[PDB]
Formats: sequence, structure tokens, C-alpha cells
Amino acid sequence: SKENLPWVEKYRPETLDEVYGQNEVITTVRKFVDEGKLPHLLFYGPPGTGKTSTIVALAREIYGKNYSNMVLELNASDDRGIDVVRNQIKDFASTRQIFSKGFKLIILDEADAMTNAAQNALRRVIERYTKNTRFCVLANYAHKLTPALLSRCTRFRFQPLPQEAIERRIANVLVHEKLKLSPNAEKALIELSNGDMRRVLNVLQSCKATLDNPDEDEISDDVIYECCGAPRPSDLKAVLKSILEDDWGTAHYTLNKVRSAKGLALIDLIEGIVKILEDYELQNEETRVHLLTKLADIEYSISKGGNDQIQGSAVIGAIKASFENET
Amino acid sequence: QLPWVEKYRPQVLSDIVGNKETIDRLQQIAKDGNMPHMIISGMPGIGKTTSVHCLAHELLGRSYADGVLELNASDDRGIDVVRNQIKHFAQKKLHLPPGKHKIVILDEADSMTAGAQQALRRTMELYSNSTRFAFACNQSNKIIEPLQSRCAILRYSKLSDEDVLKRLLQIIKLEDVKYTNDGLEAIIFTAEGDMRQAINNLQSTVAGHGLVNADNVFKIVDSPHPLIVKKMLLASNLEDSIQILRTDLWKKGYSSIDIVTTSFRVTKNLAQVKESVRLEMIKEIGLTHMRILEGVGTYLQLASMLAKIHKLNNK
Amino acid sequence: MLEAKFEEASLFKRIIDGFKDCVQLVNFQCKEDGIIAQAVDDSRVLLVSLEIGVEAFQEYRCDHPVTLGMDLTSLSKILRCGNNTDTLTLIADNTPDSIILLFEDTKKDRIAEYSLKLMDIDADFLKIEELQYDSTLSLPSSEFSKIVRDLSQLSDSINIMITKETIKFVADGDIGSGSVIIKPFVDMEHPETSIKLEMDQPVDLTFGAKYLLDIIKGSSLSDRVGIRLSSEAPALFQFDLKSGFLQFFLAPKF
Amino acid sequence: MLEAKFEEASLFKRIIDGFKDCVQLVNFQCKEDGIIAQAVDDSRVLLVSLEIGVEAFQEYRCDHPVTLGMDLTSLSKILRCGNNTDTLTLIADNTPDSIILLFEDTKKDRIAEYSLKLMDIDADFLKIEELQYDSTLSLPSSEFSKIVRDLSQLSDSINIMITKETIKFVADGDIGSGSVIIKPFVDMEHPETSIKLEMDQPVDLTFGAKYLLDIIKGSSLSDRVGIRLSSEAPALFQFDLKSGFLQFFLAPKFNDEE
Amino acid sequence: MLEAKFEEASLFKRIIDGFKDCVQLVNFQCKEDGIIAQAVDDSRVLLVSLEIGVEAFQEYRCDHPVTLGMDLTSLSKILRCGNNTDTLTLIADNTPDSIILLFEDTKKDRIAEYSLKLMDIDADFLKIEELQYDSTLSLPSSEFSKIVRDLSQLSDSINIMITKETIKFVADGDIGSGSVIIKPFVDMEHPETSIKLEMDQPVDLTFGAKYLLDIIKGSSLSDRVGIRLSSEAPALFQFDLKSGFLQFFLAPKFNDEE
Ligand SMILES: Nc1ncnc2c1ncn2[C@@H]1O[C@H](COP(=O)(O)OP(=O)(O)OP(O)(O)=S)[C@@H](O)[C@H]1O
Ligand SMILES: Nc1ncnc2c1ncn2[C@@H]1O[C@H](COP(=O)(O)OP(=O)(O)OP(O)(O)=S)[C@@H](O)[C@H]1O
Ligand SMILES: [Mg+2]
Ligand SMILES: [Mg+2]
Repeated sequence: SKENLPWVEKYRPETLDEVYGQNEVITTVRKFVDEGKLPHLLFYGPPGTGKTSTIVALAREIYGKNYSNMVLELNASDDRGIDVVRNQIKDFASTRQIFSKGFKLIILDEADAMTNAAQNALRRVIERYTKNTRFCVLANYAHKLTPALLSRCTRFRFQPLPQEAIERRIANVLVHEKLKLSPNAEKALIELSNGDMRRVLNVLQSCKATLDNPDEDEISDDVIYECCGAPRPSDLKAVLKSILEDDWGTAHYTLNKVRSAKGLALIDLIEGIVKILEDYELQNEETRVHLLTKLADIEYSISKGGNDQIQGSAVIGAIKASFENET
Repeated sequence: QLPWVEKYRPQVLSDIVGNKETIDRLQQIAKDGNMPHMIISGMPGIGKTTSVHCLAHELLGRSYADGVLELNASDDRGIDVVRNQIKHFAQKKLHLPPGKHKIVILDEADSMTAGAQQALRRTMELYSNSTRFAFACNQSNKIIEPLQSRCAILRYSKLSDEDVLKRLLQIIKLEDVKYTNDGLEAIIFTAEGDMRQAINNLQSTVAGHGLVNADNVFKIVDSPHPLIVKKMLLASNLEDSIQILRTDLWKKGYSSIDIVTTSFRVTKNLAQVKESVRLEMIKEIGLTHMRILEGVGTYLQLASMLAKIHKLNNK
Repeated sequence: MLEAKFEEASLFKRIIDGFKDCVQLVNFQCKEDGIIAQAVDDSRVLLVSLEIGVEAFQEYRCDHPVTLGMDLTSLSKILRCGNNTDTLTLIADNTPDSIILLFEDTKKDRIAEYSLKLMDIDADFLKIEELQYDSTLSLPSSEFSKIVRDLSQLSDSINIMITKETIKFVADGDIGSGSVIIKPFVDMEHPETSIKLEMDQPVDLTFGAKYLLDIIKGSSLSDRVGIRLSSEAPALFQFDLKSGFLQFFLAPKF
Repeated sequence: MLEAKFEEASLFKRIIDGFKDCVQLVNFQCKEDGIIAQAVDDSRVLLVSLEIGVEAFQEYRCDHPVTLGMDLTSLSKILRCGNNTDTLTLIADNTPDSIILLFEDTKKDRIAEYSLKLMDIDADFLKIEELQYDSTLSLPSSEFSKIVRDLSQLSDSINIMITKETIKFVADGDIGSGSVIIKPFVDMEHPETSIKLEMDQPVDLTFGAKYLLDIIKGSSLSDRVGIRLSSEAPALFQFDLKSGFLQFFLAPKFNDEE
Repeated sequence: MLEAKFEEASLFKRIIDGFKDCVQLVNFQCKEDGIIAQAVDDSRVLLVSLEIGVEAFQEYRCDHPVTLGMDLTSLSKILRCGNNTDTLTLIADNTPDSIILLFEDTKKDRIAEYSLKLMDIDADFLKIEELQYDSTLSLPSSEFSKIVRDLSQLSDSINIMITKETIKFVADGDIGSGSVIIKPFVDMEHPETSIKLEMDQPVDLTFGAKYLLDIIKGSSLSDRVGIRLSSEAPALFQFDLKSGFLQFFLAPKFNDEE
């Protein structure tokens, strides 16, 4: 049953109408398939944008419910070498379908992990067998693909999911599940996503599990912040306030108790304070220069280890000395 | 329709805008004959396979079909193939003009195994009067020294801005495309001496927008927004540069590596500011790039780089 | 409808043994003059084609052709109940969702009946057999099996070369090379051991050893095997049945 | 003490072949009237029960019963030394830590002797056999094996249905369905091929094919197999020995119960 | 050059069956008085040594010795074309890169010819056979195979002990212990079944069962096997051929040494 799959897998789009966010490429692909001229596709984009779902729904719309038999889907999990190409891909392209009549589809998912020799052998397979089969290459990094292979396919860049589409998908999930979501909670959820539907679905399932109730209540910002993890905005602003206004020893004690009560990390607090202070309308940019320089130096030092207490005191002193120029 | 890289693939050695010295060398060789064993090395997309194809075609005339043996990396090129098929082709009898020879083209020679490369030595040595070998590779170090000792070495270099610009102008004239100077400049900038990639990006921009303009090129082939990077670096106030970096580059999915590397290029090629301030900005950009290469690539590092650049510009 | 009764379930079991392993799906079609069946492997280099005339059966009735496709593996799984001596009757209506295999012993005693689920396969029987082949030869099938089994060990490719009065099988690989040379000859002491050869043109073709190995299975259906080769088409290896034949068409290696 | 000599090591080897695979631990007990053994599988759906009377042996001496438990796998590992024609003597003292298997050829020549480590098993022999079963039938065991081997391919469950003068085995699964129908008959040309059936009440039970497959092994001990079925208890499949028998009691599937 | 024709390809196939599995590389050398071959396993506890005199062949010609090394696996892969009744001719020039095996049927009909690639092996034939061994015994090889096959199941070590008129094979491991005791005897009803023993000194050596298992293969070449044991050297197990012999020298376990 589908009620056992996680929310990332349960809500996988099955038709091209369930793929939100991508409109300029989805409409163009639909037109390509309806009019017949479907060229070799290269779906390039970040993880969680919906490239695999898009190509799966496309193959479903093209071949019907028997997609799993008329399409050759290869990925990084399968052995993709030069001999694998030579045998499997060439035998698939040269032959015809065993279930119906029509062009074939080879979905090379995650083809950014293929060997250079494999791509050099495949670039002439794409150019030779081009009247009975097509090629779809999915990629997250366009630098791992040879320029020869990169030039034979039409490139489609999957942009990160915008606010409207991600809110539409959130509303669809809240309709499918007996769940309610607060508006500010929804905004905070969209903020910590960066256009990644996987993260949204995962944390939505997790906060539904956090509810502890039969779901007669709503999901507020507190639930998301306590469940999604990472220094809560409350503790973040409390530490920032104690650093900016309170005394040195009191600020040290506050930072220590905050980072030791929930086991928070100093790097997460650093990034959070950087994100919060970005909205601060400040005086002459010298304070911002000092703050950014010292915080980046402390982050680079943390990225290699050291004393957490010394680095926390360094963060406190850096923020304080940077703000002392604003007077 | 056929892509412009394949449709406008050069068929005569004069159409190649590559390295002039080696091109005239191969042209004189095809004119006089007596083609020796050769190994052409370089980088992808500079006219290596097309060069040897044009040389073989011009040298063999109509006998190209029965006098040229093409073996790519897509075909088996092991010890057994070199032992049987290459030797049978080299021993094959063929009546040719008194200035021509049978040509064995081996594309991607850097992928052949050590056994095949070792067996090819005497194969090319005993039949060096009726069979000639032309290797096309990207790394000459992958081919054993005994094989390199029996052949000429042609190292192809990157294509300068002028040659790629001339080839693109010829293609535009042959295709009647609407373009502009800044668009072609952005195309050549994103090509990085890669003629094949340049023609591919040009054709993609044409088929996607019709007009070859820098905005479209930085849109259909969007990667780091150079002009946007230049406007970010040339900002007068820190908040403006920070907002540009946040909205235009970071909120649109541009990776930090692309931002810093595009940043380095913009600076190196900058002319608005003096030399010393440019060197200091490159030094800051360089340190930021070093930090990112270690996996510390975030928005805070780029913000600190911009802050240090502004502090340098702050007299 | 389909109604075909084999005297001995064994004949059908050996026939299916021939499709076994090398193909997954088989398309059968019964009609007024008998039963035919075709199966093509995934790579499309091998076609297995069967023909069983009305006379090969103890009872055959057909007033309306029926085409039915099925999974070969499922069929063989069920094809070991024939006791070989059991009687086998294939039964199906005009628009079947299944094929019934009915095995019965002489006496009323034991009746094993199966209802095999069918697969829908687009009817598209191939007719790739040639009028004339470059060369034609027949020899004992056990001999052909040995020849194939020898050479197979040496390479994944076995070459068949034919010149006037000479047939030569060759394999050459890592450990070395091997060859089996046979010459045409009429043995009156029993002509089922003779080796005939009619050559209109010398031929020299290479085949994948894995496929020739699949093909040799036909030895169990006939004493002799006919091999027809051409430079223009797939080679034909044929095993005759009483009223019928099992044919294997194999595309030469390019 | 235990002192049992088999004329042919082969008989014991075939008997153990019957416990083999389907059970791990076997509890033997020798006594004045012979040897018995019981083994139950982990899921407790199958009981293998053996009885060998004094007359099945060439020599048997018992003045004091001994109970001994052992790992079936260990026993079979050792049970391929009998040459089949070798003589086999099982030996054990009254408080054993081991069981001795002694194989000897007619002549003094070769003597293979084993000392198998025993396991301690709480003595708890079951006595689940019924007075009357709903239906009783016997048929050649090779025929029963074929019937089981046929149907097994189709499903993990094989149903046995009995009505007046009719015995029907049925399997139905993914690829389709199958059935084997047999009828009672007396063959005078040799009655070891007859199929008898005594039905007091029609029965219809389902068994896990994996278990029936374990049970068919008894064919090697007897020409015929007796099958006794009831809606009140585990079914009994029995293979007679000269002075003895090997019995398999199998619990019907409830809907899902082997 | 090498030119040796075996009447029946079967003899050579059985000989190679003896080297099979237990060794990977074999070094052959043909000469005026026949063919010899030696192969040593990787651990160096087993040496397989062959000698085939000129008379074992139907035709043998040698005017110039040739030494050739080869992979045993490659050779056996090719050694199943003999039809057993086929004629086999081994052929090689004086400085070979290959060895030609030519199988032909009586009639001109079918000719299977192989060209096996050779390996370069430093010629270094061992001559470890002793003048006198502590004890010497021969018995039917099928009997020796059974003895080895029995005990092997019990342990990875099988001990051979010899005392006046007594030969005893013993294995002792996890499941228990076993022993096979045989006594010398002359059977006139057919002396190929006799068991001879000449003991100059009692011996007691242990061998790795995995190796004795490799050695028993020689049964297919001879009815009897000769076993020579010494406390000073590897044991010798020998299988005689018509004009020749196949010998297996096995180093005793030191305590842990195959
Ligand atoms: N545009 C979208 N609309 C709706 N759901 C989406 C969308 N993009 C992603 N998802 C969800 O995220 C899941 C994963 O999508 P994928 O297509 O596998 O991600 P991806 O774009 O292929 O990136 P990868 O696999 O990491 S390279 C889907 O099953 C959906 O539940
Ligand atoms: N000098 C040149 N003049 C004109 N077109 C060129 C030139 N060099 C490359 N091209 C174009 O690039 C295409 C491919 O060139 P190739 O010679 O295949 O690249 P390459 O230099 O061999 O590098 P590889 O093949 O990746 S190792 C040609 O078909 C042309 O369209
Ligand atoms: Mg994916
Ligand atoms: Mg190239």
C-alpha cells in the first residue's frame, strides 16, 4: 500500500500536471511530445527540483501504463561503463519495441557519475541511432559531462521551486492528510527549504509526528523550529541580545547555557547570527566589514577544529568590537 | 536538423581556424604526400579529429573508403584487434598513387591498453611504407614512449579570441542570424577556447531566443551572470553589492565556486580601476577561492571577500 | 478453438526445451493446418520458429484459429508433468485468457490439469527464411553439439567457414585457438551419420557461442540438423519433426 | 543401555533422511520393545514420529531404557558411512553424554566408529494421534510424491479434498491453478498400486506445500503411504517399515498455518 | 621437438585429471625416453610428478628435448574433446610459444586441433624421492579413496599410523572421531585386492585431508595405489601406468602443515 511509503515517495508526481514550479520547461516538453518533435533532453538542476519525476511522468504520458517495459532507465546504482554502453545501450537503440510500435526512450538518470570513456562512446550512439530512440540525461553538475555530449542534447535548467508552487504542493498535502498549518508556520517552512520539496515533505511528516495529538490542533512555528532542528530563532535572538546589550560574563554564560542545553553547534549559531544581522540597518559600513571578516575567519577556523569555548568567546568579542564602532 | 557543429564541420584544411603552424604543415603534407606517423594531442573541442579527417580525405581522394581504417574508443581496440584487424589492413594490398599511403586513424588513443600499444610498435614499423598511423588523443603522456618515438608530435593549443570570433562571424553570415557585439563577447567568454562548445552555445541561444544577446546568453546558458558579477564588484556601497549578490546570484541558484571564479575572471579582465587595487582584489578573491576549495564555501565567505575588496577600495 | 492432443507429452516437452532459456515470450497460433510458434530473444539476434502439422497429433480439431502468447518460463515450469508417456492435450477457447494443459494416464486414474495465464503480444510473425542460401549442410546433431561444445570453451565467437567439400568450425581466444574440420561423406552402413554439403558459394560467418549453445538443444528432437548459411541473412539451423520442424535463425556477428 | 544393530546401515540412513531438513533436534528413546524418536519443527506445525520394533534389528538388547537428544544435522553428517550394506550398531550407556555409531564390514577389515555429542532436551513426547479420522486413504508413495511435486510449483498451499470415492489435490496461485484427481481402485495385477479410500465424512484441508515436500521423502521407506485426515487434528502421513513406521503429523493451515 | 601420439585420448585426460584442481602450473618436458611433468601447489606441500615412457605411446619421436610450461586449467578446458576413443597427438617445435593438441577420429572425418599458449616457468625439477621409506604399503585405490572420503568428513587432518601388520587411518574433530583399520592379506581369488605392507619402522604421520582428497583421483589410472611413508620426508602416493606412473608427494603436517 502507498500508506507505508514516506511522504517524499508517496507524493511522487505520476502525471505532468502534478509537477509544480517548472512551467516554461513542462509546457515546452508537452508541446514537443504532442507535435512529435522530441529532441534529446538534458535536465540540469539541483537535487529535489523534480527532474526524475518529470521524466517519469513524461514517459508515462508517452507510452502509457506499460512505461516500465518500453523505457531503458539507467542510473548510478547500475553499472554504467563503456562495455555496458556498447552492449546494452546499442542493442536497445538498434532494436525495436517488444510491446508496441514507436520510438524508444533511454533515461540516463544521474549521468554525471559516468566515465569519460562511456560518454565518448555514447556521444556517437546518440548521433547514429536518432530516428528510432531518444536520450534523456539528468544532471546536477554540468561540469562532469563532456562538451561533446553536452552539445548533442537540448538543455533544460530546472529552477528552484518558487513560493507559489511550493505553497500549492503544501496545500495539496494538507488536503491529502488530516493536518492544519499556520500561515507564519508555512512561511517559516518555505524559508528553510531553498526550493527543495524533499526537505519540505520530510519535515512536514516529522512535525505531524511531533504533534502528539489526534491532529485536532494546528502546526505553528514552534513545532517546525523545535522539530526541523537547528538553533531555534528564540534562542538565536536571545543569544544575540545578550551579546549586544548584556555584560561580557553574562553573555558568555548565556551562550554556554544555550549551546549546552540543547547541544547546539557553534557553526549553526554563527550562521544564524549572520542571517539575522543581515537585516540590521547599520551605520558606516566599517562595522559590517569588521563583522563579516571576523565571522568568516572564525567560521574557517571552526571548519578545522579547535577549542569551542575560545571560538565562542571570539565570536562574542568580534560582534561586540564590530558594534562598538556604531556610536 | 543537423547541429551546426556537424553541419558546418570543416571538410577542407583551409576552413580550420586552429593553430596556423600545424594547419599549414598538414596542408603542405597533403599537397606533397608522404604523410608520416603522427600523434595529435590537445584539449577537447579545438579541431583535432576534424584536422586528421580533413588530412586523410584530401590525401586519399576517392580512395578514402578503402584506404582509411577508422577506429574510435567506441570500438574494441584491444590486443586481439591490433593483432588481427589492424595487421590485416596494414598487410592488405592496394594500388595507390605514388605519393599516398593507407591511413589508420585511431581516435582517443589515450584509452588503448598497454598490450595493444606495445603490439602496435612492430605493426607500424614493418608496414611503414604502405600504412601510416595517425593518433588523436588529449593526453600524450598516456601513450607509451616507444610509440611516440616512431611518430611526429603535434600539440594543439587553445583557440584565441580572434579565431573563434572569426569562425562565429562566418557561421552567422552563413546562417543569417541577428546578433550583437556583447552577445558574441559573452559567447566567447563562456566558451573558454572551446570552439565546439562555442558553436553549440550559439546554436542553442539561436534556437531558444533568436537574438544572440549577452542577456539571452547569460540566460539560456545562465551560469554566474558575469555582467552581474562586474556590477556587483563595481558597486560603490557595501549594501548594494550585498543585495546584488543575494538576489541576482545566490537566490537564483548560482554556486559559490562559479561566483568566485567568474569573480576572478571579471577582475583580471577589469580596466576601470588601477593595477594595484586590481591585484589586491584578486588577492582577496584568490584567498576566498582557496577557502571554498576546502569545502568552506558559503555566503559568509563571499560577503567577507566583498567587504575586504571594499576596504581595499576604501583607501 | 485450440484442441491438440499429443500421443506422448514428451514430444511437446522437448519442443519447449528448445525455446527454453534463450527466449522469454512465445507466440503460438493454432489453425487448420497445424500449430506454429515464434519467439525472439531480447537482443533480436535469435528467432525460434516452430511448425507442427496436423498429423503429428493423435487428435486435432480447429474450426477457428487462436493466437496466444505466453511466458516460456511459466510453460516449462508446468512442462515436467507429462511423465513423457502421459497423453497431453492443449485446450483453449477462441478468446482465451488462459491455456489449459491436460495430462492424463491411459486409465482414468490420474489427471493433471493446468490453466496457464496468457500474455498479450502484438501478433507480428516474421517470415525471414530465404529461397536460396549460399551453402547448405546437414550432419548428425550430436556431432554438431560436440563441435559447438568443444569450441565454446575457447571463445565467445565460433566461425563457420565453407569451401568446396570442406566445412570448418573455428574458435580463437585467450588460451589459444581450436578448429574442427569435417568433410562430406555418405555412409551406407547407416546414412543418418552421413555429412552432406551443397555449396553454391563459399561462406564464412561468425556467431556468438552463447547462441549456438542454445541452438544445439534441438538434438533431442532429431538425429540430424540442417544448417543453411548466407552472407545476406540470418543462418538457419533446422531440426525436423514427424510432420513439422523446429527452426533457429541466428544473425551472424557483424 | 542402548544396543541396537541394524543388518543394513541403509535402513537407518533412510529413516534419518526423513527427519532431515524439516527438523533440527530429535529425541530418541530406546526401551524393551524397541526404539522411538520424535522431532518437532520450530514453528510447531510438523511432528516426525518414529517407531522401530525389536524385530527390525539383527540384535537388540535393552535392560534399561535410555533417552537421548541430538542435532539432526550432526547425525546425518555422520550417516553417509554406512556403505548401505555395512552393519550399523547404535550404542550408549545409561547416562550418556554421547551416542556411538559403529559401522563394520562383514570381515574384520574396516571399522568406522563415531562418537556423537548429545543435546539435553526436556523429555516430552506428544501423543496426538486420533482414534478415528474423517477419512483415510493409501496410495503408492511415488504417486503421492509426484502429486505433491506437481502442485508445489503453483502455490505455497495445496488443498486436499475428499468426497465419496474421490480424492482431489488442488493448488492455485499466480501463474494459474492445477488439480490432480484420483479415484479408488483395486489392481489385482499387483495391489501395491491400488488406491484405497475409506471416508466417514468428507474432508477439505489445506497444507503448506513446503511441508508436504518434506514429508514425501518417506517414499524411500515404503511403497505405499497412508494419509489420515481430520478437521479436528493434524493430518497423519504414514510410511510403514518392517516392524515399525515413520509418521508425519502436519497441522492444516488455519488460513495461514502450514 | 615434441611428437607424442596417444592411442586413446582418454589416458591423457585421466592423467591431467590428476593434476587438476590441486595445482595451477605444470612443467612438461619431453625427451628421448619419454615425457615427464611436475607441478607444485602454491603452499608447496604437494608435488605432482608424472613419467610416461616411450612404450605408452602409439607413436613417439624425439630428437631434441623440449620443456614447456602451462596453465593446468587451460589444458583441462581443452581436455574434454578426446571422445576418449579419439586419437591424441601432442606436438611442439624446439622453441615453442604454444602446444598443439590434435584429436582425430579413425576416419579422416573430424579433426579437432588446439593451439594452447604456453607460460615461461624456470626449469627446476625436484628429485625428492627417497631410497628407503620407513614403511611401504599398497592396496586397491578405490579402497584408499573410500578410506579418505570417510575420515575427511570428521576433520581437516587424517593421521596414518603403521605398526607391525597394522595400518590405521584416523580423524578426530568436532562431531567426534573415526578410524579405519586394515590388515595385510593375500587374496589369490584375485591379488589386485590384496593389501601388502612392508614395515621397517613404525610410522605415524598426519596429512591435511584436503590434499589426500586431491590425491585419490589417481584411482582412475590404476587399480592399486602404493603409499610410502617416512618421518624424514614427504609421503609418496603412487599410481602406476603401463610404462609410467603418476606420483603425489605430500609433506606431513608439522602440527599444522598439510
Ligand atoms: N516540482 C515538484 N512538484 C511536486 N513534487 C516535487 C517536485 N519536485 C520534487 N518533488 C517531490 O520530491 C520528490 C523527489 O523528486 P525527484 O525528481 O526525485 O528530485 P530530482 O529533481 O530528481 O533531484 P535528484 O533526484 O536529487 S538529482 C518527488 O517524489 C516529489 O515528492
Ligand atoms: N579550428 C576549428 N575551426 C572550425 N570549427 C572547429 C574548429 N575546431 C573545432 N571546431 C568545431 O568543433 C567540432 C568538433 O571538433 P573536434 O575536432 O571533434 O574537437 P577535438 O579538438 O577533436 O576535441 P575532442 O574530440 O573532444 S578530444 C567540429 O565539428 C567543428 O564544428
Ligand atoms: Mg533523481
Ligand atoms: Mg574527437
